[PDB]
Amino acid sequence: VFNDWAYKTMSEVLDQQVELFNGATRGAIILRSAGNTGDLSEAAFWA
Amino acid sequence: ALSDLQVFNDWAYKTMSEVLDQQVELFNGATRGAIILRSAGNTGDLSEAAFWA
Repeated sequence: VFNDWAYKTMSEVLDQQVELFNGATRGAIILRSAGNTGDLSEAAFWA
Repeated sequence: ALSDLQVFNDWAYKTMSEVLDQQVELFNGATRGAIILRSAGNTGDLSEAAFWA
């Protein structure tokens, strides 16, 4: 029942849903925040 | 006989006017907010408010 706005809230922000991170998709898409040096970050494990 | 009497037909002004045909009670909460009825005034014939694209 919400129609009245504040100022410039009508400014379009996005049309595609992007609420697809971490618990939203049952942990399918992980959005962490950690630094890492260089253009590559590789981890080695036994075959 | 009943013809000898003077029969008076009962009457009454119930003053009970008709209103309308269709139902128009669908505003604000009635339409979950689809149709909004305010009571705001405005100037001219246009009331435009810009916003960022």
